[PDB]
Amino acid sequence: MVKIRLARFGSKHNPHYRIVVTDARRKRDGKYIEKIGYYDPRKTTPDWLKVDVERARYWLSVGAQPTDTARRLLRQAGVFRQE
Amino acid sequence: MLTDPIADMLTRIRNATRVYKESTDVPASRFKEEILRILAREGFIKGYERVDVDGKPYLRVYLKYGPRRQGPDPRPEQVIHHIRRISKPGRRVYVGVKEIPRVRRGLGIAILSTSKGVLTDREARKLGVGGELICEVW
Amino acid sequence: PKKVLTGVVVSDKMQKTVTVLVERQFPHPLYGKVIKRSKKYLAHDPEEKYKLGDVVEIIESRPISKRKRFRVLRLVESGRMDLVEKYLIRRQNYESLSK
Amino acid sequence: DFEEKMILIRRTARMQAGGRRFRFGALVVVGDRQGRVGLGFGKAPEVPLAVQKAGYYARRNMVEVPLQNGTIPHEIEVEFGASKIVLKPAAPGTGVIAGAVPRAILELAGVTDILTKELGSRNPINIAYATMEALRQLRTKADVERLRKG
Amino acid sequence: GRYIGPVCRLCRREGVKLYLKGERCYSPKCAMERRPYPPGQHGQKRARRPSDYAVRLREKQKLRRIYGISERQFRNLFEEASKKKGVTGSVFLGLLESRLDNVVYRLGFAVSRRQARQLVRHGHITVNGRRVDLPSYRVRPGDEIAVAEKSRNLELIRQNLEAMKGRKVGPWLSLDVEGMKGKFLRLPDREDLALPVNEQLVIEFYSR
Amino acid sequence: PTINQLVRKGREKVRKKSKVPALKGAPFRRGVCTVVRTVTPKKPNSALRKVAKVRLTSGYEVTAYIPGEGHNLQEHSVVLIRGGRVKDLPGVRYHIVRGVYDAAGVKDRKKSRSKYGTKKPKEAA
RNA sequence: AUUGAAAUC
RNA sequence: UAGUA
RNA sequence: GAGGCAGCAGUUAGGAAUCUUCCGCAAUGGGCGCAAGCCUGACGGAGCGACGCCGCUUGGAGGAAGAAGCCCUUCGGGGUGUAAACUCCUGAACCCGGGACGAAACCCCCGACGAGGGGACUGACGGUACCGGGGUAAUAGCGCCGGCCAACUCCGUGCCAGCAGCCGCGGUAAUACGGAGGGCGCGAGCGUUACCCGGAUUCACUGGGCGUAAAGGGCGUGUAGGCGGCCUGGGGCGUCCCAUGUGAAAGA
Repeated sequence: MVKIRLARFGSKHNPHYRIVVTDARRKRDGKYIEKIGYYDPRKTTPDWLKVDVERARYWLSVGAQPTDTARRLLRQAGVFRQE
Repeated sequence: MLTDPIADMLTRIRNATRVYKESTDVPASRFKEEILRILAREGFIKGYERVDVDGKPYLRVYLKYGPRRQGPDPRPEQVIHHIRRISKPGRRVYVGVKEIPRVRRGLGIAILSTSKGVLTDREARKLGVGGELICEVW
Repeated sequence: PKKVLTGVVVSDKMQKTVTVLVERQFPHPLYGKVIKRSKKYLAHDPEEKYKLGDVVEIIESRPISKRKRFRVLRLVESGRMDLVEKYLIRRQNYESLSK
Repeated sequence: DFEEKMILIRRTARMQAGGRRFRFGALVVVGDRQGRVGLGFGKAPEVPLAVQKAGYYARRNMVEVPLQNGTIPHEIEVEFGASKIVLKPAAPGTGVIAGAVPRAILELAGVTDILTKELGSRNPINIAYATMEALRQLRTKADVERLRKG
Repeated sequence: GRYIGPVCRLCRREGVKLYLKGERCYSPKCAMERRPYPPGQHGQKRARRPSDYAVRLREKQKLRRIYGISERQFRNLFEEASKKKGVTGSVFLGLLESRLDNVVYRLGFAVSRRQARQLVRHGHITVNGRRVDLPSYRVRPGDEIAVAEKSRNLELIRQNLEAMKGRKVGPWLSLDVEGMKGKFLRLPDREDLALPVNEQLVIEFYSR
Repeated sequence: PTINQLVRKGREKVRKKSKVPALKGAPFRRGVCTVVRTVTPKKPNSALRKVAKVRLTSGYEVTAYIPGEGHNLQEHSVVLIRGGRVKDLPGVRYHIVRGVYDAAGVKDRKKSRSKYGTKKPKEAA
């Protein structure tokens, strides 16, 4: 089971995540299959969220449960918003 | 027998010029001819021409110097100051077009043999092809 | 692509198998000179169809033995028992080489 | 005008019965910082005159330095006995990067951007001459052009 | 930190008048008016032919000791230059000139870099309104270097602006005197400064 | 050598070796004295130069020099070795660190103080 | 003591 | 015989 | 019979030498669960150690033809030195007030358990960061000064005591030892020792050599191996060119 999820970059008290797909069994900040966005929980840039939303839809299509909070973000950039 | 006909040629030339001979022979090969025309075209030799000496083909190379110079030692400046074989039969040398060297901020030249034929470095850069880095002159 | 090599058969003194000598050449990594180098391969011959001296193509293949990993594709030219001769000499060279 | 930096002084020595006898040696450059330098070697009983002599001899010995913008035309290497020197052209911002000896020649010649290497026997005198003979051997697009024309 | 201790003492030693006290190292004694020779017992003694090293060294000590700066800090900027596009020598000077603690000086809000520093450390200064307290802050073009409207009423700020009331300033610096603010127009060019120092030697000191 | 030669033979990394078997790299080693003597130096020098034999935790036993103007070292002293030769005492290739273990710092020592292991006096304070 | 010593009284 | 030009 | 920290801590031993038996699942991530949740020394944090990098502090402006003290001195003088003392100014530390982002999901309701919309809970770090008010002149050391290499005088000492990276200093005038004054260089560091690259074109591919400096085999024969004259044609293995795929992330 492959997962859309968050990997942690940045520094101490400087969290910066990378929206990644990866086999569930890999380490959090381990190797990943593809980067498909990023996310700054502190919203310090005017651009603190981004998602290749075609790709997001691809990985879902081949089946890849997102972390509950990684799907929250995918929602925010309308990965699931249709019509 | 002779191990490097080309290297021998560059030398014959090198040797003749330092005693300021007006001319040298070098036994003849078409590949030798092709190098000669570069020297010729690029202004290092007055020119070559074919002759048959003692019954066999040579190329008579006509050398080219400077004006009689001023003070003690009036020997002319050489036009060919430095002719040097690069790709010897011992260690063959090949640049691709990216690695073709520019001899002496351009004031030099590097005869260089390609599938488009025997070329100067700028000629070959322009034609976009590398090959056997034959020698260099200046 | 299954790597396809071509060498010389230098032994068929095995059942359904030929030793093939593949020679390779290249710019020496540090010293420039083009050096030659070579490797014998054990190649699979189900019809004992090839013999001493045939120059043969040779293909990367499904394992047949511990060390049989290639099958004999086509034959390029018969004869060439000169190349065979050269391998055989290097061998008995080693004889006059011990203590 | 002519600037003059002294590179080396040394105290040599001969032998006469009962005691040593000294002399002195003077390595001095002179330059206008506009493509004209000279080098001289002065020898004399006392330093001052050795220096002063060096000066005299240096002006008597000057050179063409084709100065394609603070650097030199192309890359010469020159061997003087066991001393080699390599000169390499550099873009501005670099500097005269060399040893005390090649530097103070190159500088007083009106060079500002140059790359060098003392190779082999680094004896200053021999190094010094080499460097001059390197300068003295520099050519330019013009001269080469004149040469090969005919 | 910084330097600490005797300043218009290096006024001397370098042999060229340094302004490190501002007002006095400027007025009939930076001691260069009295004893323009190096300090200590062997001061007014005969110099010797200084070495090609000694020479490059002092020139660096000269340039650095001007701007009041750490060797470790100085040297980072230098290397930080060089690899950066263009003529190393100047650019370095540029970057040195772009230090707040110095702009503040250059822009008249203080009489010395030393005093100018303290104003930065005590937040008396702002860049684009936000209060800055780093003497190292690299001022880029367009930035406005304000006085803290909170600090305006200091006897030191008043008195030191009333002096620049008439005074003209840097061909790369603007200055509104009454609203106590100035501008960083552009990096200076070597010629813009009359720095009593040969930057080419400073390049050489860090080459050997 | 010809290129073929270099191709057959290559070159060879000279890699000359340690001046200090204080073993395992080891920037320092601990040791116990065995013998504290005095040694006549050599070449063109003369003086009664102090030096100890040391039994090493590296399994070794080496003579090490005792710097400083006077010392507190006798037979079973236990000490730290730092390396650095003497030169005038042939065969002495290590120094003793003063101010570590039973080797005291040097008394009344005001100048090069961190070497010789002598703490800052408060006499001018 | 001699020459700074070693030797030597 | 030692250091010492 | 029981056991197996090279999980986190910690103990002990070896060693020149390496941390807290800490807080929290709040975040990210993993397991199980329809869910609520339960588990997680992965983790997220605090602790210790100048071990490293970066920022910052020990003040700022005035202030004598120049206090004293100490150091020289040819006995007039020179130096430490605007340094201090002293006058103004700012106000690291410290006190009070306020006070985070990091956390919106899973979940509930509406809609259809979808899309979309609405609501609720939750912070270890932490009363820390940051903001506002008050406010004290408030830490400096270490190495070096014969040449290389930047910085010199005076005592003490007399091949002694000692120094020394190499060259070398010391035998009664020592810029080299020990000390003081001064000076140079760095600065919360400065030195030392160990190790790696450098310089070293001193294993030389780029880039070295062998008459006397180290270096031609005592001489041949010829094995493998290296190397190969002039002309033409075929093949395209070396070589060269174009396109394309690969060259994960981090790093530069």
